[PDB]
Amino acid sequence: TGSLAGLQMALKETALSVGAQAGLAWRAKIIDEQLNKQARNLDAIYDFNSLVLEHNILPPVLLEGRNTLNLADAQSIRISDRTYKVAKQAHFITTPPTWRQYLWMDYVKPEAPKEIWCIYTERGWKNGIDQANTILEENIARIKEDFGGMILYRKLLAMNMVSPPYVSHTDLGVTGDGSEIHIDDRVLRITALPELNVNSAEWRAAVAKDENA
Amino acid sequence: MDYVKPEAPKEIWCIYTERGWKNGIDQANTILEENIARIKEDFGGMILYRKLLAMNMVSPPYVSHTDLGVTGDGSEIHIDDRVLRITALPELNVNSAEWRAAVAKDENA
Amino acid sequence: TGSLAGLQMALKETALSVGAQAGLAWRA
Amino acid sequence: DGCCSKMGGINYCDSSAGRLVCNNGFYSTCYCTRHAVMDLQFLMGCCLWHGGVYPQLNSSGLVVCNDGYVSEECSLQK
Amino acid sequence: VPKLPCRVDGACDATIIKMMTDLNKKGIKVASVGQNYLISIPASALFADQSPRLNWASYSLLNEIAAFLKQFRKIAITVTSYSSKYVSVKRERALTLARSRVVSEYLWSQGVDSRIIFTQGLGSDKPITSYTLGGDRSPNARVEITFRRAV
Amino acid sequence: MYVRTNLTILSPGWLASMTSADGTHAYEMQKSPVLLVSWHGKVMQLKVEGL
Amino acid sequence: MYVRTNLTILSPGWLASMTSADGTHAYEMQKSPVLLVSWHGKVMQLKVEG
Amino acid sequence: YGPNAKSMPTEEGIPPSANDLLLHVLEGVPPPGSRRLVVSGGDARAWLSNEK
Amino acid sequence: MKFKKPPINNPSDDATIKLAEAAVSVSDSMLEMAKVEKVITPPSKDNTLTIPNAYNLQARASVDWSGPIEELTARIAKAAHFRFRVLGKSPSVPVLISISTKDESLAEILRDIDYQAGKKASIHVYPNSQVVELRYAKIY
Amino acid sequence: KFKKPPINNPSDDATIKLAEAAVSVSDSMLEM
Amino acid sequence: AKVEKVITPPSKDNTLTIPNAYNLQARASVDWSGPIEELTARIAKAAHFRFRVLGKSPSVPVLISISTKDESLAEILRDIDYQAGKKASIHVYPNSQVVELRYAK
Repeated sequence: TGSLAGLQMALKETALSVGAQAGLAWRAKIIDEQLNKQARNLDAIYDFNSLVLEHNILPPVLLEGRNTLNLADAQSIRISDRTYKVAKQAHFITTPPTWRQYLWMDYVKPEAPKEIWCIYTERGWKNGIDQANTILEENIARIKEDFGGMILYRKLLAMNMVSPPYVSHTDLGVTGDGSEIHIDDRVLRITALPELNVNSAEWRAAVAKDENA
Repeated sequence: MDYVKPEAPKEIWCIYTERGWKNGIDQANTILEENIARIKEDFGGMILYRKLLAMNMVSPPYVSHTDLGVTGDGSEIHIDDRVLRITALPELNVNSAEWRAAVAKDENA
Repeated sequence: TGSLAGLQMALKETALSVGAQAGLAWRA
Repeated sequence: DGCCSKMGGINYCDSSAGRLVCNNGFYSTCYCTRHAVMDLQFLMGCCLWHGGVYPQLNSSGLVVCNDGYVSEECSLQK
Repeated sequence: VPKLPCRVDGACDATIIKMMTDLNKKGIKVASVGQNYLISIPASALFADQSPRLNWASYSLLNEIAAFLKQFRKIAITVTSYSSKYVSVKRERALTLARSRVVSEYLWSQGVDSRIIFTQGLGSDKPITSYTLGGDRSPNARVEITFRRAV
Repeated sequence: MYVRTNLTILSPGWLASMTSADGTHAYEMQKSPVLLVSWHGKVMQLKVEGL
Repeated sequence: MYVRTNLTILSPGWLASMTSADGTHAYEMQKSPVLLVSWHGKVMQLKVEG
Repeated sequence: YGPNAKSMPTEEGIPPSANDLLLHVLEGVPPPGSRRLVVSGGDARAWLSNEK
Repeated sequence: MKFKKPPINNPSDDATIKLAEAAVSVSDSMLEMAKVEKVITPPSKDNTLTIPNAYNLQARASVDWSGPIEELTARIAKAAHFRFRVLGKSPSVPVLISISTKDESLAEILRDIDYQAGKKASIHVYPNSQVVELRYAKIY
Repeated sequence: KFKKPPINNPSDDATIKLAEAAVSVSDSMLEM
Repeated sequence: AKVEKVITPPSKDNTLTIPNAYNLQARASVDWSGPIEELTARIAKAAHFRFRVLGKSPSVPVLISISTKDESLAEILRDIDYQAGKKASIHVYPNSQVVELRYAK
């Protein structure tokens, strides 16, 4: 222990266990209050309603990576310039998504409970606060994933690298028997899902000028 | 070198604790000397390779790369695939008739 | 319970059971 | 203790930089998150620059790292 | 917490305020706009009459400035020297370059933890005052040390 | 769940819907303990107990 | 092209490859009018018509 | 080849590309099933999925 | 000679720090692609042709609305003293809008509603008959 | 005598940046 | 490093120089990773030039990657020429307002 001349606990864990829960619940309440204060700005920012396609179809989610290298083992490497992947596929919706299913944190008030008790209860309090902040940061990453994938889809459709979804509708007339009728039956079905095209000869570039003076 | 602080603990106790102290110091110096030998091995082997490549006694590694275009299906694309693979490893050559010598002059006055 | 400085029955059901019936009959 | 001394006291923790802000407009010298640029040069533990300690419990005192190297240095002597 | 560092080492806010106040009363101008910092030194407190030779007593002032510069964390420092008009353009361009070279060398010899130090001498091209009656006593013969605090 | 109201259901997403002649809506949807509605241009929440 | 040989092909880069038990190789690759090979320590070139 | 040959020939082909989990890692979403690690001293996040 | 630097605001919360950091990246992704889409297909027509202005379309309003289209358009027409008209069948999935402005004219409000309606509905104004007309798309 | 401030004012250096980002996103929506 | 490094003289460097016409100094903003012909045609169309191609397109196309925020078209053309390598070349005629993409035989 140091130099040559220098040579010549249950309440511990119970303190951490009551501090972590109280810190987590308190920080969760404060996070929810900050979310509810700013409710109109988040609706203006994460505007899912104005990204929806023709027949109320949610756009697919696309992901991009750049300047890629893999060292497969010794003796072999593989490199690429860009890669694009379809993470999620398009589908019909009845309602658009909202930010509340991503960002809202869950609160239940915990009502289920001295020399060194105070410092370790305080340390547990700090641990619970830090854990809540980490959870919120992962939620933020998830909502950013969904919005960024849809936004990237719009750009690649404009630059002619994906195909739009193709939809067919069939018109039946007045159908039914004498016990039940439906007046105007129409069945709608999307028959071609969006997909990337590998023919590179039709791809369209976009050059944006600036002009002044 | 790796450190973990040991916190896990009188007529003739002092002299033998002191002798154990000397033994531990000597052992640490020996360990460091073997590490020095190992790093010198790696650097000297690579440096010797450069000299023999210059003096034409080893062959360089030969590498091939293949260019794929835009590959993938409609669910995933990679824009510019290239695969690199070294096909000939370096090796000594036993034909002594192509070996090249190096004579270094000095000139003054 | 709350802040860090903050932390530092049979008659029950018998009462509900006689109240519910009387309220229901009177309102009926 | 005293971070913003001869300033107005602590305003808040800027987590974007990992630093405290004093009540005048100066950045403090104190850190307030662990993802701040601290200049770490000295680290403890053994089997660094290998995989770490392979977590089996041994009858003898040898300590083996995750890539097969054996730490004779953290190993207990006889 | 006991083994992580709790602050950047050797640095204190009271020490920063104390030394900045002492330097401003002594006569060296210390200014801060945003996160950029400027230290401006009159040439009479450092050099002889237009020679690149320091007096022996001005090394205490350079030591004081180095002790100030060790309080921050930074990437680049720029030292620029300016003088007054004496003979031609070339003589004072050479003079200011020599002055900046010597000052930045002593600062680099002391332990300022910067990655780059740039030095230049601009001669008598950029005056900060229209009163040009002094020689080296003029307020517009100076050396300026500028940097940006990083994070 | 089968929900009868004349508000407009926004968030949890429903499976089928019908409307009457005077403007009452009926929804069939999956279970959830909260509903998000628009009243007169204002978004609020309805709370469902008893699940 | 599908190439059957027991030389070692180095430069132009292949698509699928096999080796036999006695050391003969078979390769599938993209088209090129030249091949660079090295037989037992010596580098040479082959020229392909057709 | 009969039941004794002397052995079988050996196959190799195209090396596989980069693992597509890194797209989710780029976005900041942890890979599913992983667990968190604690990183000190700089701005980084880390996860452990398959002893990688 | 106390030293001070000018912006000294109220203290900040780190959740708001993280949301702001996400929002900046969302905003410049949006800006870049809107530039791309503007370059690729240039617009040629404007809805001033379909919604011209008039006297007593110059009363002003400030609005904060998050519902279906018909009620807001009816309120705007009633404030402008115009008759209100609906053409077509309303769809089963409702057409939702979200407007948050301050001090613009009723013609500008109607033009923003018409732009946000998109491919689902349209707004027309006939000033000689004093009629505001909303027509739904022939889809589904 | 008295001139009160707006009740929901972005009086915070993070809230301000959040509100400008919210402005620019909706302007971009209108351009689209 | 001094012995091993090989250089070329600035006289015989085969890279297209800046063609200093007036129309080619406008700033632009490009993100592209794909075939060379369509991007060069778009650059030419933006400069109010004509665009012509001399040669034969190969089976595997020539792929470039340009990602810039503010830059004039002449140097963008210079980067296209540098990245094309030995397989293609770009020539600019500023009297008859034309650019030309030439393939390698």
